[PDB]
Amino acid sequence: GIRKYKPTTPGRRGASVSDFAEITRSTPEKSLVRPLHGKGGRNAHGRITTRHKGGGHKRAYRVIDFRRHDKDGVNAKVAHIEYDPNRTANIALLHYLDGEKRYIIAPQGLKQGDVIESGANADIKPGNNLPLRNIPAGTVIHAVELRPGGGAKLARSAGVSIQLLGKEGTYAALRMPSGEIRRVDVRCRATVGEVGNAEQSNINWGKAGRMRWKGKRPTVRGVVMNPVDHPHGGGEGKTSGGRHPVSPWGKPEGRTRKPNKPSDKLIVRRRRTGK
Amino acid sequence: ALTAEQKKEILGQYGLHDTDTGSPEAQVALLTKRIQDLTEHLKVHKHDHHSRRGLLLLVGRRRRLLKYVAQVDVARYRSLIERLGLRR
Amino acid sequence: MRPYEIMVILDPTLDERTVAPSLETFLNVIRKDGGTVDKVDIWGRRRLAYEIAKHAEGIYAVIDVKAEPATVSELDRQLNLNESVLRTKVLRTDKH
RNA sequence: AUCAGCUUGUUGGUGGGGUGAUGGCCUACCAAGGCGACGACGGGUAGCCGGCCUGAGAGGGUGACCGGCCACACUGGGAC
RNA sequence: GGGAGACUGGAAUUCCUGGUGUAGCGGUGGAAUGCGCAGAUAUCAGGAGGAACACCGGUGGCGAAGGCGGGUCUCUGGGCAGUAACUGACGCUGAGGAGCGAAAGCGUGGGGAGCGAACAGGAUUAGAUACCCUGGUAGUCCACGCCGUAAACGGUGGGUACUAGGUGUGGGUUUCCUUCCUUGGGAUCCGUGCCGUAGCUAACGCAUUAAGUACCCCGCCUGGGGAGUACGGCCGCAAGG
RNA sequence: UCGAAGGUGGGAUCGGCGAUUGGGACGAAGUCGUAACAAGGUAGCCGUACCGGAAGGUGCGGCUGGAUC
RNA sequence: CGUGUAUGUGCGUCCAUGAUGAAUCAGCGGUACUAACCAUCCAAAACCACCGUGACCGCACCUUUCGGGGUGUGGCGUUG
RNA sequence: GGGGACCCACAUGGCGUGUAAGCCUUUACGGCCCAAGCGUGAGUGGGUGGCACAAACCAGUGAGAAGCGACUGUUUACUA
Ligand SMILES: [Mg+2]
Ligand SMILES: [Mg+2]
Ligand SMILES: [Mg+2]
Ligand SMILES: [Mg+2]
Ligand SMILES: [Mg+2]
Ligand SMILES: [Mg+2]
Ligand SMILES: [Mg+2]
Ligand SMILES: [Mg+2]
Ligand SMILES: [Mg+2]
Ligand SMILES: [Mg+2]
Ligand SMILES: [Mg+2]
Ligand SMILES: [Mg+2]
Ligand SMILES: [Mg+2]
Ligand SMILES: [Mg+2]
Ligand SMILES: [Mg+2]
Ligand SMILES: [Mg+2]
Ligand SMILES: [Mg+2]
Ligand SMILES: [Mg+2]
Ligand SMILES: [Mg+2]
Ligand SMILES: [Mg+2]
Ligand SMILES: [Mg+2]
Ligand SMILES: [Mg+2]
Ligand SMILES: [Mg+2]
Ligand SMILES: [Mg+2]
Ligand SMILES: [Mg+2]
Ligand SMILES: [Mg+2]
Ligand SMILES: [Mg+2]
Ligand SMILES: [Mg+2]
Ligand SMILES: [Mg+2]
Ligand SMILES: [Mg+2]
Ligand SMILES: [Mg+2]
Ligand SMILES: [Mg+2]
Ligand SMILES: [Mg+2]
Ligand SMILES: [Mg+2]
Ligand SMILES: [Mg+2]
Ligand SMILES: [Mg+2]
Ligand SMILES: [Mg+2]
Ligand SMILES: [Mg+2]
Ligand SMILES: [Mg+2]
Ligand SMILES: [Mg+2]
Ligand SMILES: [Mg+2]
Ligand SMILES: [Mg+2]
Ligand SMILES: [Mg+2]
Ligand SMILES: [Mg+2]
Ligand SMILES: [Mg+2]
Ligand SMILES: [Mg+2]
Ligand SMILES: [Mg+2]
Ligand SMILES: [Mg+2]
Ligand SMILES: [Mg+2]
Ligand SMILES: [Mg+2]
Ligand SMILES: [Mg+2]
Ligand SMILES: [Mg+2]
Ligand SMILES: [Mg+2]
Ligand SMILES: [Mg+2]
Ligand SMILES: [Mg+2]
Ligand SMILES: [Mg+2]
Ligand SMILES: [Mg+2]
Ligand SMILES: [Mg+2]
Ligand SMILES: [Mg+2]
Ligand SMILES: [Mg+2]
Ligand SMILES: [Mg+2]
Ligand SMILES: [Mg+2]
Ligand SMILES: [Mg+2]
Ligand SMILES: [Mg+2]
Ligand SMILES: [Mg+2]
Ligand SMILES: [Mg+2]
Ligand SMILES: [Mg+2]
Ligand SMILES: [Mg+2]
Ligand SMILES: [Mg+2]
Ligand SMILES: [Mg+2]
Ligand SMILES: [Mg+2]
Ligand SMILES: [Mg+2]
Ligand SMILES: [Mg+2]
Ligand SMILES: [Mg+2]
Ligand SMILES: [Mg+2]
Ligand SMILES: [Mg+2]
Ligand SMILES: [Mg+2]
Ligand SMILES: [Mg+2]
Ligand SMILES: [Mg+2]
Ligand SMILES: [Mg+2]
Ligand SMILES: [Mg+2]
Ligand SMILES: [Mg+2]
Repeated sequence: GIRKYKPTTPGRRGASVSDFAEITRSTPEKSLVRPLHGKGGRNAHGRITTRHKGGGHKRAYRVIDFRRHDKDGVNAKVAHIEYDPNRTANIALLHYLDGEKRYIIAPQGLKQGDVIESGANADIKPGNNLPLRNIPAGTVIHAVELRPGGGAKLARSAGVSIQLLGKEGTYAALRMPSGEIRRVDVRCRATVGEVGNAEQSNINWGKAGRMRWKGKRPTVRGVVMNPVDHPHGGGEGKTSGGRHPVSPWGKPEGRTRKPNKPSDKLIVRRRRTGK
Repeated sequence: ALTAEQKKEILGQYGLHDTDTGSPEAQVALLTKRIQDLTEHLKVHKHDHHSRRGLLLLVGRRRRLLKYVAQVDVARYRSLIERLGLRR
Repeated sequence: MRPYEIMVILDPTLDERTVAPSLETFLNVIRKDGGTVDKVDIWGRRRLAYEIAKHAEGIYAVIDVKAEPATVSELDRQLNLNESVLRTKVLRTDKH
């Protein structure tokens, strides 16, 4: 759950963490690890592509079976629900009957011992990936794909995931966490159940070291920025810039969504906030 | 709530004889089985205050019965508490 | 091991003959688990009070069940998942 | 209790000194407890009693005089 | 309708989408701020989301008290009648202590249809920082914690024994006119309304569900303000208690 | 060794005073007001939160020590 | 670490022991293709009885001086 | 605020280590203890010297208020 840390030092007074009692193994599988490195917020070209992030704690990579489609009709027990920091959620390894173990996203309330099926015959216990032909309308879903068989991309937020609304014709309607409705094929791949670590939103950061570890760099406010560096720069004292806030990269607040996407016709309306 | 099968099993198995039912031994046995079972239930169901009232009432009743057993005979009290494995 | 009353309403798009195989296949899970006893009677094609699921009529089937709460809950979970069924419930035949 | 914990010779035993007399009265060595909500330790007031006044009684108030003790002798100590 | 979790239903409001359909719709003691001519109101079809369950529903049931009611499942407490098998002084109340607790309020993270403090306008008045109208932010909903106060009333602590009745309701045992249908008649215990003796009370009034006549223990009061306030102590992150 | 007086240093209690401020009561009489007592012209009161020179107003929940029908 | 000598343990290809395994002909899953039997619920081609009366034919009363119209019954027909 | 140096006694004391030897066995590069040997702090008494016994070097000044900034952090290399 959530465990709050006692104030031993003035720095870690407010630090509270979601204790990971949901851990079973501590040393990740060495076979599936691929060579990875912190890119430092920089491309191969050497320029800093995005500031406020980079540096920190070098970490490893592991392949997740996001698009599980190659093998079907075989069951798998939950091997060990381990901790992968490269995601907000957790990964629970599976012993499939063919002996080919792949990592998958651990759904909410998953504990070691449940049997998971991936295919048409799969039931409604969480972790079962199956096309929309075999799912009731109205069930909460996660790790949702966009086409019948091109790899799953969406619905992997910890705690709130996409909810299926209804099927009409050959197009299916999906409700977004933002409260929006997206039209998607009735043959895409989607799983059942919410994603775990819902209590992760109750994490309290704590200090700056954790944050350089996590990746982000300290944020430099524009009002003290130099005027050449930023439109908010300059001033003798504290000033807001004398104009509406603007990213120093030229454009102010506003529309950024370029229309006319191939899935733009597959969207009914855009998000509305604070209702 | 206990039903006929296990309840008659308990009353006989902790009974002094095959006919007596209201003996303090059988009474404490029924109270203990009830409290462990329904405490297991309340480990899942948290905010059942109306049932925690039953917990407290049955526990005070139990405490009175155990006090009576200790008063009437130390040996039987010790035998009962040792056979059920509790603290007091 | 308590007597239960269940009624199932099916979509009228299915013919009357298929109901019996469908219901017996549905309740085979209880038949094979607890060694239970059942009774089945059928009457359908009644005009509904209002539109339900954009439908105007249906078929009624009532079964008397002497089984386990786990078994009846399993039947409910397996059956309400079906799309051809509309509305179902389970009650207690005894005092409670 | 608009005072909840107090105490370290403090508590208990043994061995020594001590005093007219027993005794942590004093010393050494052993153990950790005694007193505590049937009001401890703290705070304010005040010499106690036979008596006096009041009240049918219960009770309340009080310690003039006398008398039975207690404590002091400008303040604090000590000893022959 | 005792409590908790889950699943599920319909009506209604609002919003969105698409027809039809035209210059008004909403409003009060009267009118104007409000939305319309960019197509409102009205009305039909569909969808979305949130809250709460009209009739049954009552001076009726349960719970110790706050309180509790759309169905379904799951688990569970309390109470009642008969047989009376068994335990054989285990009973009662309970200072300090501990647990539950209307609404509002606070933190975190979600939800948020309707309603609605605060705040804007429009209206009345000499005057409105109100009563009225149009809007609507907390809150009202959910989960975890908190505060622990109400005219928290039956303004009456609990338990036991005794003391005339009449009239309704609910639950269960029996017996007899006996159709053996019948609130038929009778006996019994529990709960809950109304009116009434003796009695008590200063009076209103209570009257077997006592404020009657007693027993056991517990809290509270000693003229009105000051004042349920200052200081001190305890709890609470704070409001505060 | 003990030992009264004296001096070092910080904690409690009793206090006395202290600019100014907060609150209360008594004066008598004046302005601002209509609060409550009759359905006091918005039924009252209680708990609570917000608001306003002021009595008060509103929201939510509770009682009738509320009158008609 | 890396190249060679050859003798000693010593092994099959060209003999053949072992372990097995697999691509061929002849039919069956009381389940249960097709005329029924026993038990149960409902109703399409309206028979009997009552009631409501699109509309029609009218008997008696009320109503404006008579007219419209309203009230009870009969003969069907059944908006239903 | 108190003690801190040296010597003696308590003390052939306590502690660690561990030989000979002893105990044992799945017998070995084996477990238990361990006289002897080695190392060893701590305290209480008695006495002694100096002005001064953490005497050298090394090695926090403390307390009371109020302003800003929550704190650790980074910067005007070469005036802050
Ligand atoms: Mg912090
Ligand atoms: Mg990798
Ligand atoms: Mg280049
Ligand atoms: Mg950034
Ligand atoms: Mg680096
Ligand atoms: Mg993580
Ligand atoms: Mg910034
Ligand atoms: Mg700057
Ligand atoms: Mg510029
Ligand atoms: Mg530059
Ligand atoms: Mg500047
Ligand atoms: Mg300036
Ligand atoms: Mg802007
Ligand atoms: Mg959106
Ligand atoms: Mg029960
Ligand atoms: Mg002695
Ligand atoms: Mg002696
Ligand atoms: Mg002595
Ligand atoms: Mg001695
Ligand atoms: Mg006397
Ligand atoms: Mg008297
Ligand atoms: Mg008297
Ligand atoms: Mg006296
Ligand atoms: Mg004398
Ligand atoms: Mg004497
Ligand atoms: Mg003297
Ligand atoms: Mg003296
Ligand atoms: Mg719950
Ligand atoms: Mg429309
Ligand atoms: Mg509409
Ligand atoms: Mg909403
Ligand atoms: Mg007997
Ligand atoms: Mg009792
Ligand atoms: Mg008691
Ligand atoms: Mg008691
Ligand atoms: Mg007490
Ligand atoms: Mg008490
Ligand atoms: Mg508690
Ligand atoms: Mg608590
Ligand atoms: Mg509320
Ligand atoms: Mg609340
Ligand atoms: Mg607040
Ligand atoms: Mg909160
Ligand atoms: Mg929030
Ligand atoms: Mg509103
Ligand atoms: Mg309002
Ligand atoms: Mg505005
Ligand atoms: Mg206003
Ligand atoms: Mg009170
Ligand atoms: Mg109440
Ligand atoms: Mg009471
Ligand atoms: Mg009583
Ligand atoms: Mg009675
Ligand atoms: Mg009388
Ligand atoms: Mg009288
Ligand atoms: Mg009476
Ligand atoms: Mg009574
Ligand atoms: Mg009285
Ligand atoms: Mg006053
Ligand atoms: Mg008072
Ligand atoms: Mg104080
Ligand atoms: Mg003072
Ligand atoms: Mg002063
Ligand atoms: Mg005046
Ligand atoms: Mg008034
Ligand atoms: Mg007025
Ligand atoms: Mg009023
Ligand atoms: Mg009022
Ligand atoms: Mg109030
Ligand atoms: Mg208001
Ligand atoms: Mg209210
Ligand atoms: Mg009154
Ligand atoms: Mg050795
Ligand atoms: Mg040996
Ligand atoms: Mg051995
Ligand atoms: Mg010297
Ligand atoms: Mg620093
Ligand atoms: Mg810094
Ligand atoms: Mg620099
Ligand atoms: Mg510089
Ligand atoms: Mg520099
Ligand atoms: Mg400088």
